[PDB]
Amino acid sequence: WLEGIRKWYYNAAGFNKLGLMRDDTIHENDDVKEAIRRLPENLYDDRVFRIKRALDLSMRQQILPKEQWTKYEEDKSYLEPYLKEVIRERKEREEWAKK
Amino acid sequence: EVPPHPQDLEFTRLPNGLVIASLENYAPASRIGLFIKAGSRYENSNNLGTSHLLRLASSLTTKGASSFKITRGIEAVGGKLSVTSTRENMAYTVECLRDDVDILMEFLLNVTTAPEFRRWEVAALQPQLRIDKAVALQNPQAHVIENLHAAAYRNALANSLYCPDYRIGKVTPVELHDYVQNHFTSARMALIGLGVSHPVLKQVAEQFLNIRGGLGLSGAKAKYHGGEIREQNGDSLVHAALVAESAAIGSAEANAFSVLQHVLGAGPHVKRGSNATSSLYQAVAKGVHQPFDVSAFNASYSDSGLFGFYTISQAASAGDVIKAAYNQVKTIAQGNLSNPDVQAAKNKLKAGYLMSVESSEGFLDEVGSQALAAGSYTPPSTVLQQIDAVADADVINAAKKFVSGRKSMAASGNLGHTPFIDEL
Amino acid sequence: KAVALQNPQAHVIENLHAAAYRNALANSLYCPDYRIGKVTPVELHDYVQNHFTSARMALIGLGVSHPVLKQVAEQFLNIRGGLGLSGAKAKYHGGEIREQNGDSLVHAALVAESAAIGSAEANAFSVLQHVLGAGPHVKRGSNATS
Amino acid sequence: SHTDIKVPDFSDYRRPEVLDSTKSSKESSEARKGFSYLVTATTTVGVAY
Amino acid sequence: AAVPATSESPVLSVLCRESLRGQAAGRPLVASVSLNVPASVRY
Amino acid sequence: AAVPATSESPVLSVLCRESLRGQAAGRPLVASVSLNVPASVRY
Amino acid sequence: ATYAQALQSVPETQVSQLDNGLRVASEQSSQPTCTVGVWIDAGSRYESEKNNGAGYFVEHLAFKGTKNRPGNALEKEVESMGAHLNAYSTREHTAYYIKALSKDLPKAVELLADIVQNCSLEDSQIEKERDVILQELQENDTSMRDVVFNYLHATAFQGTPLAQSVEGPSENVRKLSRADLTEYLSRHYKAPRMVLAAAGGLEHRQLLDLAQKHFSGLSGTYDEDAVPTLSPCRFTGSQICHREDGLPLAHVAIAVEGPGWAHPDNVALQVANAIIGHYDCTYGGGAHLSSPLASIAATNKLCQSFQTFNICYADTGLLGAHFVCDHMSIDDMMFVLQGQWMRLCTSATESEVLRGKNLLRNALVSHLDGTTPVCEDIGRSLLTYGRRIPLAEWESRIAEVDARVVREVCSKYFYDQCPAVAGFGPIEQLPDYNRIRSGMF
Ligand SMILES: CCCCCCO[C@@H]1O[C@H](CO)[C@@H](O)[C@H](O)[C@H]1O
Ligand SMILES: CCCCCCO[C@@H]1O[C@H](CO)[C@@H](O)[C@H](O)[C@H]1O
Repeated sequence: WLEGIRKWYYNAAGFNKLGLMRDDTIHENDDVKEAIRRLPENLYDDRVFRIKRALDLSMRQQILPKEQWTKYEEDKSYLEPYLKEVIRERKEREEWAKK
Repeated sequence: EVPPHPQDLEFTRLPNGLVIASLENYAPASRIGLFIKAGSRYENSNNLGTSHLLRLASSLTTKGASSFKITRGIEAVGGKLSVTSTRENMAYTVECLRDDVDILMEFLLNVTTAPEFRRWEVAALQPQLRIDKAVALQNPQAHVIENLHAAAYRNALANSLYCPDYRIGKVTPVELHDYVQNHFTSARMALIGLGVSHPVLKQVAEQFLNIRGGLGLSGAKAKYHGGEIREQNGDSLVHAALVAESAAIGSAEANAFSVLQHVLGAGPHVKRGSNATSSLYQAVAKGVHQPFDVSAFNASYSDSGLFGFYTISQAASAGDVIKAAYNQVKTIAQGNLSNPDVQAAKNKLKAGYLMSVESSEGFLDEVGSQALAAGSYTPPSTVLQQIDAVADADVINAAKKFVSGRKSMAASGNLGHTPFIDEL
Repeated sequence: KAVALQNPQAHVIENLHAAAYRNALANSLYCPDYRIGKVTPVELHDYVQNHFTSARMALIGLGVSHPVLKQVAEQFLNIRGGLGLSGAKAKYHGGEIREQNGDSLVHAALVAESAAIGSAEANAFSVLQHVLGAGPHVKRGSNATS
Repeated sequence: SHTDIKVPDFSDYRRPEVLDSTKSSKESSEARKGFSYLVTATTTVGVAY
Repeated sequence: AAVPATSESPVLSVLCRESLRGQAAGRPLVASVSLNVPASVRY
Repeated sequence: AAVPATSESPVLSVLCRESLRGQAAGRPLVASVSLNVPASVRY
Repeated sequence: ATYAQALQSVPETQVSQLDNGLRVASEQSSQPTCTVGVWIDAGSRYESEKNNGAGYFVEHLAFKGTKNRPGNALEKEVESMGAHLNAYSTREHTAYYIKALSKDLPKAVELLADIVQNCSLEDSQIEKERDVILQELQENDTSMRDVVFNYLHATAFQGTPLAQSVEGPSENVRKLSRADLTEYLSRHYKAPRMVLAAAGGLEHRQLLDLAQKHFSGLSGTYDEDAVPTLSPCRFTGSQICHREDGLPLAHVAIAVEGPGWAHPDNVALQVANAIIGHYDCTYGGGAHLSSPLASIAATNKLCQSFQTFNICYADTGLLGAHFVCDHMSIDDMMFVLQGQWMRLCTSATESEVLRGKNLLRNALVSHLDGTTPVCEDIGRSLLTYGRRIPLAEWESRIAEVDARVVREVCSKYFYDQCPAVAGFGPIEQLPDYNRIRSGMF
């Protein structure tokens, strides 16, 4: 049932109500910080504004008008290619550290 | 003891233009180099310094090997990877024990045919341009020779081996990609090997170095102009070079200039010696009794060349040393040249050439350069014959060409007493 | 120096003089980088003593009475030193200095030796300057007479 | 010249066993260190008690 | 790699003819960079 | 005095003929330094 | 071929000896050029305080003319045949060598024989060189590296001949007389103390005959009361700090006592030193370098450069490192460096030792590249080991090294041992000797 429940969960989760994209909510560990540092200017700046807008809404205990909510169908991972490579590089260093 | 092997150099030019040359010496270690026509002369006004950064980026991430792997992998087998550049060529060389050539070759191929020039790695490397340049420029000779080329040519050969300051932090990934794509092509390369079999290098080149290239003034003939650049910096000693256009490497006239270089004096032969047979040195010594150094300067390129002399003296004596040196060359141009002087010069030149291909580094540089310059191999015995063939009149005529030719000059130090070209 | 050199014209005009003359007028108005931190007190004293002399000075005033200015000069500027240490005559040479810096705009100046200020020939050059065009006269104009 | 710099004579401070400049001091190093170690071990045990 | 350069570079000589002898440039320069060895500049 | 310079200097755009007009140098330069006013460079 | 078969194909070095004691050694190749020279067991370790600098003074006179070739005649002859004549002096060895076309080997040997036996030593030339040397002393003073290394020897070998610099103190330079020099020469330049070595396109038999022809007159006796023998040199745990805040970077050299030339332990020590390695700001590896010291230094910008070293003398030596850094980075650099020596003593891993072994293999072979490096190896080896050690032997010695051998050998020379320390420049942050000593365990 993992598509119907998915869209339902997405909305129940509600980060979309603050105008955030899923990757904007990831918990930042060292791999994530490096991935974010590698983002091209436009994606980095977009991320910064979406987060700032969400924090502002959160402070006011408000949410965006429904028509501005991030849509399940339009949310894509902008961070994945960068994060995947950062993890791959680390794993490689770890395998070499064991020799 | 009586050695094995000695074997001969194997040479092979492929249809695409790539040259492969190898010498099996049965040594315990191997030396492989990929020579490319990608020196600084191929940069243009919009991408100056791109080849300098490229020279410093050999260990950045590639499609087949991460930056981390290139460093750890080469070090694991106690190997070496270096990039050497002149105004015309770039040479990527690897060194390792003979059983590990497979490993070094894979990294070499990744570095030269599959670099990724990742945005963040390229940005992080920029500062290195500043460090590398500062180190090189600690040598006044570097200042003077770079300025000499800039003063002599309107383009191409005028470009510096080091990135201009305004470009540091501005060289983009796209410029690096374009530079590799426009110049690292089959017809512009030579794969040279020492202590490696010709078949394996041939195989490697056939399978991984079959590359066609874009555009790649990345062909532009160097246009000699003449001029002078004076760099005042108040150093106790003045460094100066005075040259005129000479001849392209590969021509017979180039040989005359090489012999003239050794008649005048091309470097010391005896530790702390008085350079008794150096014509320029003895001429200056008679008039100047302050410390100084003087030497004939000879640079020969594919489509041009610069010939003259270089001086180092106390600032107040700059004029005296330079004029005395110049006058000495004028006497040669007037025909005052003895046969014994010419034979001695020929001996120094011949012994000097043979000594320069004595080590693997010199050997490789010689073969690689011939491969890119003439796409052929001229053996030592032939070179020595071409040297013996130079006539006393050819030497005199080279001197004349220098004396009457439009000059280029570069000087650095406290220049209060350093003359201008028109005062010579 | 960094402030002044933010103006490309400064770069070009200083290099122009350095290219044109073998000496004197070839010197820049700004201290060479290698000399920053090296100018000594003795050099400053030497410079003032060789050039700040009576025969090389003029005290000019506007909005002050001539008598007071005259008495000030008589009592406090009654120095000596005569003509002081004049320099060597400027020797025009000619040459070119090219500064590659990749700016979208190129600034360039081309000159030849003209005439010393005070000569009649200098007046001809001043008129030639205005025939050719010596600066705008109308805000955003097309400089129709330049 | 920096070559005019010679270390001053320390013979009045040296332990007897390292007074001969023509002899290696490695033969006494073990004894010289063993003593200090003995002094430190004994202090540690005293304090522990 | 294994062999360190003759002169190691740091960032931030001559007083006699003898020590000056050989310093004058005689050929075009070459610039080298390495993974394991100090960079160098010839002539 | 209390008249600040026309342009204040700071240390560590043009896009049209109109705004470029007047920028070409026409005379030797003058360098000025002050106790109370921003430095300037003419022509 | 494999690296192994290639090792067994190097021509064996041929060694002969003349009646007067002179050893003649050569390695034949097919090079149309060669290097031939004379290596001598003479150096400042053989000098006393009275004549320290004598050997270096002689080096200055060696090419200034011989009885057979006065003034610049020797010079003109070398130059006209396109040969190169060079020399060098160290605390234990002195060498004079010529690079020339193989066909000129006879004249090359004659010239060397002439130089080593008939040096003029003209009083006027001696006075000229006196000023040259004084000026060289001033120039050397500007080389922080040379200064710190002379300081390391001065303190580590204080009170012994090894503490002396090669050039000698300036007052000796001002006072050395021809008598002093001829005396030095008659005593040290004897056939039994020399090795005529050559590498390149030549045959041993030809070299030997040329040696018999030109070096037979060389004395091989001396006597008994005047046979300069070497006494062991005591090493002293100590420190010499020349503080000069006016200099931009600090130079520090630290070392423990090494075993000396002949000891088998030098191979394992070389492996260990290869593991720690060398570094400078122009290295492309940076944060990824295998040596922990190198990557820490590069990522944290701890120094401009550093280099491990194993300086060997007859029966002692200096084993350690030298680094150049900013005044605020000295303690950190010393901390990381000592931590690495301790890690090797107690926890060297098989993989890093293998890397060290491969680095050493590459360094050994790449060093013997050309007739000059080979000729020098022949000359020096004969003086130090009394034989040329073949590559196949070096490989066997390197092969025997593993993590266990590295921990044990390093523990033997580094663990809880007193080091000799020399510092020069803005060194306010150079650690106190007690703290450095505690860092050794
Ligand atoms: C100095 C120019 C950059 C050198 C290329 C290496 O770049 C490094 O690669 C690592 C993977 O091992 C990454 O984890 C690290 O974030 C990255 O900066
Ligand atoms: C740590 C190992 C010490 C002994 C190594 C000896 O090694 C042996 O030396 C012989 C003579 O040089 C060679 O002919 C032989 O091939 C080599 O394996």
